[PDB]
Amino acid sequence: MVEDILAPGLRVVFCGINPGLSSAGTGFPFAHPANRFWKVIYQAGFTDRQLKPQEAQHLLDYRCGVTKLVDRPNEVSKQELHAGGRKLIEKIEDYQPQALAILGKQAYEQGFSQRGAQWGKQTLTIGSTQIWVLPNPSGLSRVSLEKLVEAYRELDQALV
Amino acid sequence: VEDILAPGLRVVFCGINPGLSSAGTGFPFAHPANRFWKVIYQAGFTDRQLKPQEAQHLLDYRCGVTKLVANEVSKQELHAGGRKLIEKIEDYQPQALAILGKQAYEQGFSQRGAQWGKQTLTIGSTQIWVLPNPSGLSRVSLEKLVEAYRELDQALV
DNA sequence: CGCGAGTCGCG
DNA sequence: CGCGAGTCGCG
Repeated sequence: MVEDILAPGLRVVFCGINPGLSSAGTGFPFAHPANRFWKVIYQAGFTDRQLKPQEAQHLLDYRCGVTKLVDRPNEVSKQELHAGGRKLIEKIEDYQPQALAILGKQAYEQGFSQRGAQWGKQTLTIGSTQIWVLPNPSGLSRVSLEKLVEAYRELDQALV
Repeated sequence: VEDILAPGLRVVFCGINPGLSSAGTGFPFAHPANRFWKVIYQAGFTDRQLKPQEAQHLLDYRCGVTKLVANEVSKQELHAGGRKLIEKIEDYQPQALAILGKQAYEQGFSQRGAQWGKQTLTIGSTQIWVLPNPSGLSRVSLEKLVEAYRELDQALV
């Protein structure tokens, strides 16, 4: 499983769903060649160039962090979503960055026991950290690149 | 993920690179988003949609599974795989070999400008067919997939 | 990872 | 004018 990339004073902590898809089977988050995370954050303006999975630690230099809401074991059901939410919230309470972005609607709905959640900014918070639900970048996410960039861009803008 | 081969097979489905969880359980086409099982059922090679765990059962339908080869590949690697592959097909020499990928066949078999469908090249008596990969990452629509496999199934009568 | 694309750059 | 190119971007 991939290691967290967290610290204090972060502007955003990007939270992935499952601990992997090989976008973790290299030790680097979002390493599967078909994952648009890196491209999206560059284009959304969180970074100045498209980092490479190998350069994941460099995210800190942009005051960005990466984590996942599940940590052990294809499927991925409520069982593990709520449990992960718990460990997750603790981490966010620890480093409490400006915003947490969950890369998945239904995953946030589950992991955080919310329902009928809509894309974007949530009202719920973890201490002062804001909670944002953004569409996952995976190549298996039928979301178009444009909708993706537009969604992340908004978060980036909002944090000014 | 281990081969599922034997003699007298009608078709040996050849995947490309079981990297995207397809072999993440030891089973073939194991990722929940892969349409292999659904496509072969709907194309008529089997009578029900098998589950990855039931892969060995393919033999009961005179079908076999194999592959060409830490997330992507190399030209050397594909030609190399073609070689080991052809040997296997020469061994069990089934009725037809279906390569699940255009560019993969073009490479692994050093062909170029290949079009979908039946190829003229053969391995002994085995026919060679290039069909669109079923992965959930393959932008091919389910219908085009079913129609493509169906043709192979029909042709083998 | 596998797919489409062949219009575009060149002598 | 005809020819060759398929790597490149995308979900």
